[PDB]
Amino acid sequence: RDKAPVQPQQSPAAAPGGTDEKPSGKERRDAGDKDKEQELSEEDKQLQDELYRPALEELRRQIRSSTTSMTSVPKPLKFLRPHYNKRFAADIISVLAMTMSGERECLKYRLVGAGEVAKEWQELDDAEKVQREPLLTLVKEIVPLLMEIEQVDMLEKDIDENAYAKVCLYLTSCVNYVPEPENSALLRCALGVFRKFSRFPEALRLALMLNDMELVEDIFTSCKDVVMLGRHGVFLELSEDVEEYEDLTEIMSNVQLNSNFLALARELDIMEPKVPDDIYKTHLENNRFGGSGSQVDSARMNLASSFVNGFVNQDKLLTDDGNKWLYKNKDHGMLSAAASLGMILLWDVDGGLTQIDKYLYSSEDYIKSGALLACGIVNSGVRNECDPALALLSDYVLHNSNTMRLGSIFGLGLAYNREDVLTLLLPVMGDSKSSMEVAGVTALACGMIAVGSCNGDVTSTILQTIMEKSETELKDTYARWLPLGLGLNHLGKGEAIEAILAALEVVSEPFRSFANTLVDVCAYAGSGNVLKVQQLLHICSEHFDSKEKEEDKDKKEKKDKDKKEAPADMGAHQGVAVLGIALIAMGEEIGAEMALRTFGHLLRYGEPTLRRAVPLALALISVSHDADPEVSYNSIFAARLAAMLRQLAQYHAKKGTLTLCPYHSDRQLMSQVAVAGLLTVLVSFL
Amino acid sequence: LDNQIQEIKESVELPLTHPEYYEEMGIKPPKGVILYGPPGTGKTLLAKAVANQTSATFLRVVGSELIQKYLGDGPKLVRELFRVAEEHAPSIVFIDEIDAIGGEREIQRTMLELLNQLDGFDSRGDVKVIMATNRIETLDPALIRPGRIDRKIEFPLPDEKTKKRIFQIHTSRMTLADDVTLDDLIMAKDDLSGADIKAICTEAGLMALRERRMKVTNEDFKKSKENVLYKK
Repeated sequence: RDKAPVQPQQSPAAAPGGTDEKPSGKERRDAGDKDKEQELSEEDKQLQDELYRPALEELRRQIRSSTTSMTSVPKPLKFLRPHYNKRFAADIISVLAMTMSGERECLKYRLVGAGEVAKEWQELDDAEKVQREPLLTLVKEIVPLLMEIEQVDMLEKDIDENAYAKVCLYLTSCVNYVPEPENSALLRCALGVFRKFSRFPEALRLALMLNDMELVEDIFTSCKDVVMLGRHGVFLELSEDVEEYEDLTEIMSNVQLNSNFLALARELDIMEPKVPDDIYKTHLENNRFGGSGSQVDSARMNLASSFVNGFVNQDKLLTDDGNKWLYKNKDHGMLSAAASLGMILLWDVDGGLTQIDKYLYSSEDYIKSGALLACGIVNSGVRNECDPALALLSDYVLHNSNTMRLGSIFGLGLAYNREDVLTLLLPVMGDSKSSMEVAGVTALACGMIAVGSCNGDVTSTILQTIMEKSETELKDTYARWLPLGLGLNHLGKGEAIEAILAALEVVSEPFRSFANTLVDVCAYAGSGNVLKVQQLLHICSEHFDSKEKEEDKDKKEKKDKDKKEAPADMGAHQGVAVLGIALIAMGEEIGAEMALRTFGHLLRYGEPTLRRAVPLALALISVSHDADPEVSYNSIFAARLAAMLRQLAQYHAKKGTLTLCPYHSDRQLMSQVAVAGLLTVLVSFL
Repeated sequence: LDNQIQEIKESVELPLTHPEYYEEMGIKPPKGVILYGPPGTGKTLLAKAVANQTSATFLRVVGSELIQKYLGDGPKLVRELFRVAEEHAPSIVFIDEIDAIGGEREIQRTMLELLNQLDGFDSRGDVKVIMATNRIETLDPALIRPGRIDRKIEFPLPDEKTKKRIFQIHTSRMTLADDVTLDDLIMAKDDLSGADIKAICTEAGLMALRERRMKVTNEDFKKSKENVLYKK
């Protein structure tokens, strides 16, 4: 109707005219008014006027909320104390209380830092629990613990909407955009509401991000309560880190009440199901042993044939193909080929001793040292191969047991906060052999022992290797692989100030600045901290061309989940390695057409280090489309590094730290073949 | 055309899809099929080319306009199709509205270049090439015996039935009134292909756009029929 009878009602100031006109505006408030509430210019004078004044506050917040304001809107509601499934309730509650309480929670959340916004927040929480439209009231009430009582207050009936929707989009957006300190509340209150709920593997991902020791006990008495079993033991062992399976095996070695998680959970059973079923369900032919094992020659593709042997797999013909194949081989190739029998026998624990026993304590030093390396590769829970290698260890100058220290300290690091192996490692770093891989497998081995620690540590282990690292300024490769294990000990942090402690005590001329930028790389595993992304943009132009390599190489670790922004203009640069940096940033992802599109340009290069570097990620990213780029490499070349690396890529084709270390240590392939003796023992390959 | 679409579906969707009865059978016809139809216009040919877009890479090159629009560079773009079809093979090569022959002597040598180069001279076949044109008699016989060895399909002349069915598919996405009958349309037309009924659809929706209405009364359906009925 027209505003002729009802428009001049705001002019009088009589109390009854307000106490009957305002209920009429409540009856007509189902659509607000006939129009966009153009009465503001006439009713704004009524601000100074003061029985039923909360209803005038309701009209005032209704019109001020109706047209425009950012702070004056919720004042009549915080002064009103609201009192007195419908269209009117959806209007003044849903959108008006959604935007109104949203801007009040934002303005008071950023302004002051009371109970009024908590009571209004719980009232809107209940009213939107009545509205039942998720993820929007949730996504609005994330910023205003409050979220704890919000979830435990809301989670009564709906399990898959709040769990799947809220935990999916809020977990992904929480690791993407939300800072870290709220993810801990996500993990603890999600531990509560998922502790009340079934489908335990989501709480096992809460153990993947939490890295807690009580969660695995509650999920083993709860998975024990609900009797698949060996399959969740398998991806249980895949999900768990180094710490919680040893603490898990000590508390479950204490009780566990059934001995079956002591059977499963600590060795032999994430291998026991696979290998017999792998030999059963899979059938690989012999024309790749014969063909791929036939295009090898010149004693380097022979090393690619030790790669054939160790990383070929059903059929084990090339394993038992006569003899003299290791006798024609070289010394570091004798390490790689002696460890190849370790790679072919990741199963058959009883057969491993009776197969490597021939190569043990033989006439050749590399046969016995690579044999103990094989003993470290074949298993990770036997721990009975230590004594014959550990007893021989002491050499103090050059002797074989330092190479048995390579294969046995590295293989025991693959087998492994121990307190006897590092005390044995004290004369190892104190020895300081000229062989790079001594401190290489020392730092990497103690780091793999120390990955996943509780907010890291600054103990005298890595402090001692920092002081003895800076002791001798020789063979900067030590200054390259020692910060590897340093940053591996830095792994597991959530709030460690070890970047500032190292900023104090590891800073020097550019012989420890690579250690500083390595602690910077491993200390920023990844969260929403774009300040280090613009810091990445600023320090990316540094004159030093190695902190560009690793510090810019951190991109694949940081944004590994939101891979839509990972394609960048790194290939368009003109430095020395940047194309290599993006080339590593491809990694082992499923490799959609855009990644192979980047391999179209990255595949064609003239430098042997980049043409050598491209087939590694080219074949890791694809594990009638696999062997075609290989023939493209045959069209590229037809040096030795590119051929060995492209056959090695044929064999490659056919945040877990176990898959993150081996290649971040592999970023130093541009050296002598001695490093290629440690290239073959990468455990990142599944 | 259910058998005609399941024979091209089973014909070209045997490689790289459902592979347990393709590589173990030892057949491998890496030549594709040749499509042609009296209606043409790419409507049924695109309704059969879309049947392979489910799990595959699609590559649509309509006509030889991009070749005959500049100096006679020749079969170099076809060699580029051989290097992208060799270094990247999921893509079925779909060529529609082949009007190259309609200089001519260079079309014979790029026809011999796609014929010779398409057979897989360097590998055990590499790429499936589905060809689609309007008239099959104008093509030279060099693509018949060496190229086609698997199958080519012919489209029958309905006269009434698939004129009604093609009317149903053209008017499936559009809105037809209750009084708009089909017998007077499939009967009043005398040897009209799919392009003409696509043109009466074009005046139906276009003349409906002229009055900014979404509905077309019978009187506005004949008054709309006058649009292309005068334009054709």
